[PDB]
Amino acid sequence: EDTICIGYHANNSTDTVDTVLEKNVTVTHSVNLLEDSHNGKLCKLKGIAPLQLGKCNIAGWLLGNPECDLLLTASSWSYIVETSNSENGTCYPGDFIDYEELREQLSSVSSFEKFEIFPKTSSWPNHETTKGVTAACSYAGASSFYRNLLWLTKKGSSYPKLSKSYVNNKGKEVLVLWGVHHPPTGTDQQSLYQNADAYVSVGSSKYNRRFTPEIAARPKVRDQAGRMNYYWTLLEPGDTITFEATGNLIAPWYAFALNRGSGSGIITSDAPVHDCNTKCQTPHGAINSSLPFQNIHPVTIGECPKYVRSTKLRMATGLRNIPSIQSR
Amino acid sequence: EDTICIGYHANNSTDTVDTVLEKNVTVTHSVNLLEDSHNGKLCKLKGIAPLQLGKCNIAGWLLGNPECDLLLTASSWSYIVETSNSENGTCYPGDFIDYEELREQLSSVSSFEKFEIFPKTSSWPNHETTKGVTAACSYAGASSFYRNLLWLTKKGSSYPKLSKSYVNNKGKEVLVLWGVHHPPTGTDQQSLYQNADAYVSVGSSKYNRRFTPEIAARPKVRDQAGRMNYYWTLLEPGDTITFEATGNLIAPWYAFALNRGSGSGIITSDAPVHDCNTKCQTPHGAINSSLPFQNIHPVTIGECPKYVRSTKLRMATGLRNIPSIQSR
Amino acid sequence: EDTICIGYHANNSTDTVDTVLEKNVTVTHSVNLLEDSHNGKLCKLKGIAPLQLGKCNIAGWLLGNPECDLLLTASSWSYIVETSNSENGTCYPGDFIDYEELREQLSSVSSFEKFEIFPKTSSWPNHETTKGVTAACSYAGASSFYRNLLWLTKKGSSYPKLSKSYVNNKGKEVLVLWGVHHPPTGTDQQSLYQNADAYVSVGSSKYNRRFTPEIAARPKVRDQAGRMNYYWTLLEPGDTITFEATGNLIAPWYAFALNRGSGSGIITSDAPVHDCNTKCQTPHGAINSSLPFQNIHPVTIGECPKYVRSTKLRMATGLRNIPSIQSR
Amino acid sequence: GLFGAIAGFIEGGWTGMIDGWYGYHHQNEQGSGYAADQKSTQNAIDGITNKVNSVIEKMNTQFTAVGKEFNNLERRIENLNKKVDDGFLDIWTYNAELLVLLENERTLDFHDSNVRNLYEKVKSQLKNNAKEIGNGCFEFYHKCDDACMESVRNGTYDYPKYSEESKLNREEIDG
Amino acid sequence: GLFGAIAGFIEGGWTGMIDGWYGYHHQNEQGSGYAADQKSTQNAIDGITNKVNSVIEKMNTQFTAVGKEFNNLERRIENLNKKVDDGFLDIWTYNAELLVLLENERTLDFHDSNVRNLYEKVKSQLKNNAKEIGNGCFEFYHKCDDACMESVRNGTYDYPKYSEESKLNREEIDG
Amino acid sequence: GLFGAIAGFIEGGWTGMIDGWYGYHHQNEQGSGYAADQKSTQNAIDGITNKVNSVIEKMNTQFTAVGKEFNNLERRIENLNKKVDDGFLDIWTYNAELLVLLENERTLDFHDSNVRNLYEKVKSQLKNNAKEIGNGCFEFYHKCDDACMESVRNGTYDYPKYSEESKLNREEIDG
Ligand SMILES: *[C@@H]1O[C@H](CO)[C@@H](O[C@@H]2O[C@H](CO)[C@@H](O[C@@H]3O[C@H](CO)[C@@H](O)[C@H](O[C@H]4O[C@H](CO)[C@@H](O)[C@H](O)[C@@H]4O)[C@@H]3O)[C@H](O)[C@H]2NC(C)=O)[C@H](O)[C@H]1NC(C)=O
Ligand SMILES: *[C@@H]1O[C@H](CO)[C@@H](O[C@@H]2O[C@H](CO)[C@@H](O[C@@H]3O[C@H](CO)[C@@H](O)[C@H](O)[C@@H]3O)[C@H](O)[C@H]2NC(C)=O)[C@H](O)[C@H]1NC(C)=O
Ligand SMILES: *[C@@H]1O[C@H](CO)[C@@H](O[C@@H]2O[C@H](CO)[C@@H](O[C@@H]3O[C@H](CO)[C@@H](O)[C@H](O)[C@@H]3O)[C@H](O)[C@H]2NC(C)=O)[C@H](O)[C@H]1NC(C)=O
Ligand SMILES: *[C@@H]1O[C@H](CO)[C@@H](O)[C@H](O)[C@H]1NC(C)=O
Ligand SMILES: *[C@@H]1O[C@H](CO)[C@@H](O)[C@H](O)[C@H]1NC(C)=O
Ligand SMILES: *[C@H]1O[C@H](CO)[C@@H](O)[C@H](O)[C@H]1NC(C)=O
Ligand SMILES: *[C@H]1O[C@H](CO)[C@@H](O)[C@H](O)[C@H]1NC(C)=O
Ligand SMILES: *[C@H]1O[C@H](CO)[C@@H](O)[C@H](O)[C@H]1NC(C)=O
Ligand SMILES: *[C@H]1O[C@H](CO)[C@@H](O)[C@H](O)[C@H]1NC(C)=O
Repeated sequence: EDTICIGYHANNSTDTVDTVLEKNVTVTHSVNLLEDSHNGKLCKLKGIAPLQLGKCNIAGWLLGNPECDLLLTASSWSYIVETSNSENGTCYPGDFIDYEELREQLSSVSSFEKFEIFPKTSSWPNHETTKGVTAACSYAGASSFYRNLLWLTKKGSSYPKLSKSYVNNKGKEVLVLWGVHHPPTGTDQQSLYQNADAYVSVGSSKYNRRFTPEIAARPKVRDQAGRMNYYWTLLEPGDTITFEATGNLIAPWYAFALNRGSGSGIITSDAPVHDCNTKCQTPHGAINSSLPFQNIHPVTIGECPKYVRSTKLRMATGLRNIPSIQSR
Repeated sequence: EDTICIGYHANNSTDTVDTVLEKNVTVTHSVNLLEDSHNGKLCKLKGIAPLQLGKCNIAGWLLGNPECDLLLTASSWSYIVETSNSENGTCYPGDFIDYEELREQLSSVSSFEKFEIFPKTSSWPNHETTKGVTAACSYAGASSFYRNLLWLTKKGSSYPKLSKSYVNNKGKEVLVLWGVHHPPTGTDQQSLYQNADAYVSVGSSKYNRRFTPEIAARPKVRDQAGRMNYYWTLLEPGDTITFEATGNLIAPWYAFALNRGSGSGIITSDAPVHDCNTKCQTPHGAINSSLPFQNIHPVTIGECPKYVRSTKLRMATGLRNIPSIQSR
Repeated sequence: EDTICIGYHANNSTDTVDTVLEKNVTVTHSVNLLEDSHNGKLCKLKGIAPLQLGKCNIAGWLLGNPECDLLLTASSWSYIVETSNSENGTCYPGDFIDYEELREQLSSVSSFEKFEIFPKTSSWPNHETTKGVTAACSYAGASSFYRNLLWLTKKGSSYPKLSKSYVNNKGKEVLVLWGVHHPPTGTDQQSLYQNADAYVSVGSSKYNRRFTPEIAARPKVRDQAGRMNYYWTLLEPGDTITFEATGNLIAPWYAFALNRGSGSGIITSDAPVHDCNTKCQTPHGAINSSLPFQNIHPVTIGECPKYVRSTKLRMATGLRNIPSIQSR
Repeated sequence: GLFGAIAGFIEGGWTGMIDGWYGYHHQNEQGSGYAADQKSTQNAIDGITNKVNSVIEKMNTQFTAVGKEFNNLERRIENLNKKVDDGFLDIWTYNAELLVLLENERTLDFHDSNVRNLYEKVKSQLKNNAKEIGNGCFEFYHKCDDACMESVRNGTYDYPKYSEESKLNREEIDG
Repeated sequence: GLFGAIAGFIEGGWTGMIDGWYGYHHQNEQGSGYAADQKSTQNAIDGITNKVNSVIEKMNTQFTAVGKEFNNLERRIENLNKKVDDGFLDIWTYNAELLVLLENERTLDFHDSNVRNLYEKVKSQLKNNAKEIGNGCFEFYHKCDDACMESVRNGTYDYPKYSEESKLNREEIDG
Repeated sequence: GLFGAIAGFIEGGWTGMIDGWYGYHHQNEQGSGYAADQKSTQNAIDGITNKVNSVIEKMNTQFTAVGKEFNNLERRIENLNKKVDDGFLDIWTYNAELLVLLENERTLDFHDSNVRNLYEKVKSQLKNNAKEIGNGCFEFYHKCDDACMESVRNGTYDYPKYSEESKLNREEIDG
């Protein structure tokens, strides 16, 4: 009696998946839909490396903090990486205005170039440039100051109104930073600027703003009762910025010129930066982005898979190894 | 041998859809779930037309910019349309404070009414109203100024403290705009206000704020080294606003009275405004909103379908034209 | 003829559900997926009761508004409840800076403690503390002032520069509040502070800021043409805050010490607070959170089900009572 | 091999949504016939239109909403604002896409199942009195005229009426 | 026409979730019976509870979260904040609704399939020894007593035991 | 009881995705055989790959996006920003989970249906010429050699060729 059965053959498998009706079904094959591991390195996005600030943060690097001088810079970056030891920023106590905004707008830059906007040697014959350092910002044991800014002081019992202006003949935006100093007492006001009732005025064609010394008593920070606020502004290609003051100007020395990028951001990671590429960068490591979901970290940069809090997401495709109750 | 088959008949069709298991199945009928076209016109939402600023933007229109004078206004609007040629705003260089917020709050208005809050003819006998125009805002070839504001100047080697206050006996909110001028030098200060150490103080029951001339050198804009900031505020029905100054007040002349709407917004479109209705408005054109999804533009105003980046979304409802492998 | 039928039995039921293909099918059992009712009380989240301000709001409570004095405080809270009758806040006209931010940061607190930062009796021998009350803030029929702040005035035709500073030896953050007064005229300036050209300077190691009297004419509010702004700041454990002024300081009297919580919020509800627990609190009442969806209120606090605008969401699990066309 | 396409010539036939019908195709002395089954075809039309409506109606949630404008010192909000827009864009596009794809394999199986269910229904009536011959056809073991055919297509076929005739023919036709 | 509602009187019968069961209904010399099939009914109860639990458990993601307050110069953030709220509202409402509707047509088919699958399982045992007579009933070609009935309902019917008796009765009963 | 696991010894057998196949297992004079059905197995492999691809491809929407930083006076934005992050997190987690679980019960039913559909296809050819004996097997009423077996496996079995032989054997074997 010739006989024929129709059924299905299943290969050996340990693969297990879940369905709505059963909790642990052994199928002969599944495809993982979840990205759940990372190479453990900060790679390059858009085929470019991130800016890697070393022992210091964006402020210390933008202003010329001394510790920061030990560091290199390239003409572009995808993103920026601050480490858990980038403590060196604004070494002289004070407030960085719109610090968060600046950090956002510098996250992807195209053609960085630092340049001497107001050369110390020649820009201030009537003011004193030589002196004007502080323990707060010290290099090689001695009192110093920011590499990118310059602390003007009365040349000798006088600080005549100064007025200098840059014009921006570069082809791109210029980021100009300065500071205003707030002595802790009117005596210091005199010692430094010899002008009790002084001011600082800064004017581009898109930026008017006045500044005055908030002379007041305050707690010491890095041994300084005095404070200084650091401001910034983006100068447009044809436009000119003009400074004008009778005291208290931590004048710009070097400015920056750059083309701001689409819109990256900043990652704080102690992982090592390597020369690999990634569509999706995470703080602990880079990840593949061919799968639609991922559980490494929600805070990501790139064309990334969706952060999901799942552990495993196996899509069954195979046959059951233990045949179903239906089939019996 | 009498014989009966059971099967299905399918009508002629070219309609094709996709399923998870097959890529290009011809079915006998499908319903498009995607809105994917637009009439190409800016229609009315809530059965009201949008405010259509012409050759100029909200600032120029709110302040009375001269070019803007060629333009009409109705007592209400659903939203606001700026064109790609609304370049005429704040013709005298300066900053509009909370410009973005004001624009948001005016997007849907109910009963617009412009009124002369401080009539030029009678409000300032001690100050000069006659002179006070600039090339920056010129009409019909001559030097002019904003239609809605007034530039008070020393009547003759004196600017006595002025103090005028409106009371708002209208039944709705009043939007009061003014400005503060910042001469480029102390000589101009004198020429204009004759009061080196002058100020501007503006006070409602919900709004105290002092102003002072930021006298400083700056680049020319539309041939002006001087700047002026334009501020605004919403006066509440019973409340009174009071101005007081010794110089530098671009005083209010006309104010506005209105009931602010739920919450519309602004569209920038060069499409023509027509007298049709829409539940959903998009910048290139209006769309039907009976379907659940739409691929015209993500930036929309109305009760809109969800912007999706799909090309076609056909839901099959018909029979297959080529019978399935299952049915063979 | 022995006979056997296979089929299914369904128990009696009125339960009805919906499916894509039918609108009102009677099944023998369903599980509601929708949370659609609330106990009608403000319970405790994280096993803690909310702060329950009475006839007054956070400003009136933080500053010591008189009406507020009728009220208790505990050392911690999950969230805060303001009622529809918490009208008593800043009784003297003026602006509370970053009022929204402070409110956010105080929504979940751990170890509240109010302390006398600058005792009235001994802190100001050279200034007048005795006088300095107002109709605006009146208690028990007489003119009074905030319980937590102190209005310093010239002791007799003189207000010598004052300078006092707290050091914060508590083990947690200190919230220090003060105010700056703006007299309505220069005469009042003299009457109160005897110092036409006076100022107020407040300095922590993280907080520099100058203040000046904006002397101006304004509408009366609670019978006061004068205004005062109320500022605040969080003092860090080792750090010190230092005040310094020649007029116009509504000095701190009592400050607060606390550990700020993760991140709660504020609910405005006229419901009664009871001693029950909740994972999810809503303004009208608490809800169960074992189900995945809920239609009570979108604005919720806790580990809450998703707000959905559905009316009923019944998942069928039973058998049909009217057998399907398929089965016939 | 289980059921074929009733070779209807291509009529305007039936109602929209499904652009066709479940039916029969007979052959008897009187001649051949094509008849669509009302009760089954109609049920599917109601079901699929109920289905299409849900997919559309249940959305109809949207309310007056928009898009936003910020300044050169508000870059961060602006980008927060985009994160939201794009977030939503990804979510709907993925769901609306999956949802159509998945639900299309469903509608198509649904049709195939109704046709096969109709077959089982006719098999249920005839029993013994006919022979299963493949491709969703039954061969009758008795003379089935247009009236008898109609009673099959409308669920009233009287088995006992033809049992004996069928018996004879089947005993000495097949077997 | 494929299977009926076992006309159980309306007992308290079985366990929640499914409020009923898949079973049999016999008729022999000894008399009539109603028996629910444990192995099949139970599997479905496990399945559907596993299903309801997934739909609930897998949410249980929420964390302490809230709603916000802004001032008269923060109208734009406030509306950005609403866009988010309502965005979510639309998403959940649509998915939770579709999900229940779609997943309900599924549960109902699931039941119908299990009942039919049970029929095919009995058909598998009896074969020859019985006659399919519609409405999900088999007529036996041999005397099937309560013991024999039980062996069917629990998957141990011995075909060969009755093949010969059945052969006789069938040869000269049907055909 | 409807179809079994073709007891293939455990070969490297077929192509990935499905790690197995739909097939036959015969027994005739010449001996026994195991053969997988190409047309049916392959169709499923194409289907399920098409299915796995849709689930992956249709996402591929993401664009350069991120995460944000605020200051001590921006607590409210910061928390608005979390509400967004977590909102999304809950949405995808729930959908990706449900989607896999639901779509996994589907893939598994799909396999079981294809195996049963294959059985109905063989039933369609043989008809009379064989006997259904349970567990997805047919017993032939004629001698079916390897050539005849192949014609079954590839949809070309000639019924009329063996009808008469089968008639005789069946009349006086069963009945
Ligand atoms: C209202 O807005 C309109 C349009 O936005 C604006 O019209 C412009 O007026 C200025 C007057 O200040 C014109 O002068 C310009 O000068 C600048 C800088 O030197 C140039 O960029 C322009 O050069 C082009 O245009 C000239 C004439 O059209 C040509 O002679 C020349 O070849 C250049 O192509 C120009 O000389 C300017 O001409 C117009 N429009 C523009 C943009 O060309 C008007 O001033 C605004 N008025 C108010 C009240 O706000
Ligand atoms: C650049 O960043 C580093 C990293 O924070 C700074 O080094 C630290 O300097 C501080 C402030 O002077 C040191 O504090 C001192 O600690 C000693 C002993 O450890 C203590 O006795 C002193 O009273 C004082 O508080 C600190 O020790 C040192 N590193 C540590 C351990 O944190 C550096 O100051 C920064 N410089 C610039 C230019 O910005
Ligand atoms: C605490 O809050 C209560 C509740 O609002 C306040 O009582 C109210 O005070 C207002 C404001 O000054 C009074 O306004 C006055 O209204 C009367 C008529 O109502 C009118 O004749 C006056 O011209 C004036 O506009 C109001 O009478 C009074 N209402 C109640 C409930 O008695 C109270 O002022 C607040 N006090 C503090 C300490 O903040
Ligand atoms: C858009 O078209 C739909 C579908 O026919 C129609 O019902 C609706 O009224 C239209 N909406 C508009 C543009 O008002
Ligand atoms: C099918 O395979 C058999 C086995 O050799 C052969 O008879 C026949 O020619 C083939 N025909 C088709 C269409 O597969
Ligand atoms: C099946 O299991 C055995 C056990 O050792 C192994 O050798 C064989 O290769 C397995 N097949 C597959 C597909 O891995
Ligand atoms: C699920 O499968 C795994 C591996 O095949 C097994 O170890 C576990 O016990 C299973 N769970 C049950 C019993 O459902
Ligand atoms: C569907 O798309 C294909 C591309 O694979 C197209 O060329 C074909 O004509 C379509 N199917 C039919 C026959 O409509
Ligand atoms: C569904 O049944 C209920 C009563 O059980 C009724 O409200 C409803 O309208 C019924 N379905 C219809 C419209 O046939």
